[PDB]
Amino acid sequence: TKKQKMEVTLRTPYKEYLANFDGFSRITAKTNEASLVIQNKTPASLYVLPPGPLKIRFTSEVKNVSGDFLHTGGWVIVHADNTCEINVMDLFDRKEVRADQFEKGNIQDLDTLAGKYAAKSRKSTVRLFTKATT
Amino acid sequence: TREEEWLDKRTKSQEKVYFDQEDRKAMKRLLEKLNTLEVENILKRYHINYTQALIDELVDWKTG
Amino acid sequence: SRMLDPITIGEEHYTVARGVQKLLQDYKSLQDIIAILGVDDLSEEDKLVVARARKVQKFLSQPFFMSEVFSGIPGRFVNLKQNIASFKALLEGAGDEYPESCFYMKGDLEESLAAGRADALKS
Amino acid sequence: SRMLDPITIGEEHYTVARGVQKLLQDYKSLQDIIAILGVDDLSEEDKLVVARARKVQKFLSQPFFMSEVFSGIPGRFVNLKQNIASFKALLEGAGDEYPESCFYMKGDLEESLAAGRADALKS
Amino acid sequence: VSAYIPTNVISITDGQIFLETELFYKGIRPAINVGLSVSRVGSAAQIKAMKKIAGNLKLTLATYRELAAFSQFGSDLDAKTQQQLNTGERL
Amino acid sequence: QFLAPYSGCAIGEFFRDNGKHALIIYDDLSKQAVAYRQMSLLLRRPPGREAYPGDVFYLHSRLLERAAKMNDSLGGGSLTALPVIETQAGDVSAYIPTNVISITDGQIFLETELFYKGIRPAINVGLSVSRVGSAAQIKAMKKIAGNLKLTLATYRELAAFSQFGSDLDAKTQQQLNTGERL
Amino acid sequence: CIEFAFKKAGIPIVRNFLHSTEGVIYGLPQRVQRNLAINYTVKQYKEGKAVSAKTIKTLQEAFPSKGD
Amino acid sequence: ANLKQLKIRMKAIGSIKKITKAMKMVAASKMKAETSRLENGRNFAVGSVQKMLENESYVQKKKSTTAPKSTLLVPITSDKGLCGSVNSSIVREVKRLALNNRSAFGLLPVGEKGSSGLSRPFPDLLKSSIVNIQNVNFPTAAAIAHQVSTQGAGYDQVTLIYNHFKNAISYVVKHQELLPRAQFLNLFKYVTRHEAVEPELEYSKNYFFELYMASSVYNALLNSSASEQASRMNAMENASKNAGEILSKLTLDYNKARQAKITMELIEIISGASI
Ligand SMILES: Nc1ncnc2c1ncn2[C@@H]1O[C@H](COP(=O)(O)OP(=O)(O)O)[C@@H](O)[C@H]1O
Repeated sequence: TKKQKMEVTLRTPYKEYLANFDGFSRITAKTNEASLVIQNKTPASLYVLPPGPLKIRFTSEVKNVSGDFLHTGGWVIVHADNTCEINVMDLFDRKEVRADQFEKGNIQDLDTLAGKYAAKSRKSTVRLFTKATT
Repeated sequence: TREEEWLDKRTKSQEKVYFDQEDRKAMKRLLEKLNTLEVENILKRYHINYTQALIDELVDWKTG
Repeated sequence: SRMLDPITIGEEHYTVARGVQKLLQDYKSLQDIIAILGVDDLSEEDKLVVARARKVQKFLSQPFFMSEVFSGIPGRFVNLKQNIASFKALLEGAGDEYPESCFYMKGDLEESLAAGRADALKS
Repeated sequence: SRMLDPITIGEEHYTVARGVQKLLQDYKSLQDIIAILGVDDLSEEDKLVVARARKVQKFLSQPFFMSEVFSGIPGRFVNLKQNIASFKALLEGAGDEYPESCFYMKGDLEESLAAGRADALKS
Repeated sequence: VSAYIPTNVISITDGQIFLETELFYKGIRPAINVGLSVSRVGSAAQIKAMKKIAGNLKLTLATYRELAAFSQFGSDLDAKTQQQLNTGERL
Repeated sequence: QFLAPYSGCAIGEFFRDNGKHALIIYDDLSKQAVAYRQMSLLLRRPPGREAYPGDVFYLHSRLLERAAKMNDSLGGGSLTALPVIETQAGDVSAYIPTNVISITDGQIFLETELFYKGIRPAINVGLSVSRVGSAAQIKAMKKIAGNLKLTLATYRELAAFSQFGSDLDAKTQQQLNTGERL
Repeated sequence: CIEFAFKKAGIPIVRNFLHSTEGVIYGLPQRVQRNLAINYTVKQYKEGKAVSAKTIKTLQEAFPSKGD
Repeated sequence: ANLKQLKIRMKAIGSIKKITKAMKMVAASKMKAETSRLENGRNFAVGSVQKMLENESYVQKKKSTTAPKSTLLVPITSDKGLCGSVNSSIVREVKRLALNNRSAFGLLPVGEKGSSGLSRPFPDLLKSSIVNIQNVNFPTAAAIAHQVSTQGAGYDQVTLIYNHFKNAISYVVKHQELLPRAQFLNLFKYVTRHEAVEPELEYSKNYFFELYMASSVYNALLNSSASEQASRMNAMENASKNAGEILSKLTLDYNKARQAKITMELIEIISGASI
């Protein structure tokens, strides 16, 4: 019928970071069209986040997490009971970005209709990550 | 009641299967590495595929 | 052999001798685990041990003149120099590339390599 | 038994006899590994031999009239024609679906099916 | 065969034919164990048409006895091994 | 062949009685018992286990028991014995081996498999034991010897998993590696 | 573009993230690099008909597409 | 009784027990790693799509409720042999469910033992399988989920058979039921409570389908992989146990034969010495 203030769940296939958390105050991410902001009482909605940055504010500092991450891609669902879950392929902190190590053998692509979008996305993420470091 | 023979056969059997495949790869690798008569020419002119056996008979037919 | 002493015979001869003995001894212990798990489940280090061990074991076979009637291959004589040099090369991995089939009933390592190349052009 | 030969007795009796001997003989060659580890890891074809071997082994037992006091069950007299027909259908895979317990101390193959079928009905 | 009398007789005769009880009941009749049987005369007695075919026969049967174990292992079988396994079964 | 051990033993007692230290080595001691057994059978004496005489045990006792450490009163001399025995199938359950082992203090068991593996000397520390132990060693060896024995003892127990080095967890493969160094 | 990559081409979302990270796999820590790995085998199942090894995982190997 | 033969057979059992005991150690070591990976990846996005779909009231009103006549079975088994009875259990259950009614299941197996064991009983039914998995990870599980998606179009339902790792020593077979792609899209279009405008519905419906399918596949592999190491360790323990019992029994017969040997030889010497 209804749920308390809010609960957020950030999970990754290889590790679970927040099974359920209530201290966070706001979430902001970048979708294909534009950047969105999910917080308490956010209505029901689905989202699909490309490999962009994910920033989340914490009222109380959480150990081992910085609050600023760059995900490789994930799904987001805001259930009817005022609950949002973030599931990404993988997660890491900006401090471990190790920039300038890109294009190390995977530059070659195939000239096809699918390879076109493949290169298109790869270039889009490179320009994104470079900006995310700033 | 002979378990020692069971292990012995299992050893020879599996080892043979494993190295038998390796023998194939070994031949292909060494062959590729090594890669890099009157009757022979006359037949090539007619662009006819000739086997080694046929070449032998023709040579024998002339000498015989 | 009582003559198997590094002082009596050349140190190189003694070294190659023990190298083969240790290789075969190690391969024998692997037979137990290979029976249940197989050669695939072994490590890269053990695989090379079993590989060279089999080639050396089969290479020990030598056809002699008295065995022609049974096998049908003419006998062959191997010198001491060619003998030590042949096994010494196998211990270093000179023949690890070629199949283990050619290292069977051969006199010298060169004869095995020539037979290996002949089988290639044949197929 | 010297009487066991294709020419003296009917050829069918000879085939059924070797069928059971070959079945149990193959199963006997695997009892060693079956003891160390179960039959789950055993191959499918070999599992079928083991499974059917248990059925035949249990069916061999039958109660005797003189031993009726020991076991407490009435003896059974199996005719030759029923004997051959009983094992012939069992080797073909007639009563393989029923549990091996229904063949324990039975006179004829049809008797075991009645017990095996009843065991399937109650459950 | 490690007993006193059998050991002596084996050393006196040239060849010996070992009979196995297992092979007999598995349908292999004559139950002959080719792995142990041997003859000093060898091919010296066989006819020309026999020596040629006899030589290859021994090698084929030798391999089949080795692959017998892998049959239980199963879970895979190479194209050639299936042929050698079947070919030996025919012999 | 039966008198030679006693003959040499008497020569060692000379040094022992005079206070000097001597070392006597009986090579192929087992052959002595065979020589004595031969004389027993040819004399038609009642044969015992493995055709050996009833006093085959006593034969070796009176011999080895003469090698001892005399006190300072007689001179302080000593006589060390090192009899050799050849086991047919490496089974110490035979008649003569059990006798010589029961008479001697300890036995250094040599394995043929270890020799093939390249462990020269092929000494099997598992069966090899010394009754005197650290009492004989010098004060410097006692300490390092104690720790060394324990390390090898644990390695032999873990040796059953030597082939599985990387598969096993940490803190165990290291012990395996350490034993290999020893 | 994640939307048109699927509409005008049969590129699933997962394959897109793979191609996305493909150019930055080296930039990411080794922890993530070991995660981005696909290696298995597909057999068309007769006794020995076919044995396919799926290791590319970016082209029409693991996630086929219309463009390929 | 020919002590030389008995002592050789005792040596063989000793080695088997040794190697059998060692495999148990590796079985426990790998089980720890799998459980560590399972505990970290478990319940990852599982039931998420199922939950929101249930929250969609309008979807339930327009939900197409029918019984799927043709379904696809994808059993999950281990590829390495001598792993325990987990593989036998899965192949046994699918055999029952399949032998009952034929031509109503595709039976796309997973795992060498699963496919090989079901090849002979069900020929011409299973056409392809997946084996020789180097490692378990979501990208791979998606590739498998994608393959099943391509093969699921022909069948009205899809279900996965795998071992559930409930305890280190208790593994119970568990099977999930997943609807195909065609049924999912027609059901997903009804979604109206949870807005999807950042990516349009035409794209979101196909994307979240992968998440719905890969999530189940990825979770199943972990449960089965953990059960493999668990059942393997237990199997080696029972095997090493039985190996020791038999080895001890032969030791008694060896000693008994040893006494008879000394007795036989000793009487021969006495018989010759008597005359
Ligand atoms: N070099 C050989 N290669 C293959 N088979 C052999 C070879 N030598 C002997 N055989 C076989 O060994 C058997 C002879 O054994 P033999 O030398 O007489 O032993 P023994 O010394 O006890 O009499 C023959 O049947 C022969 O076919």
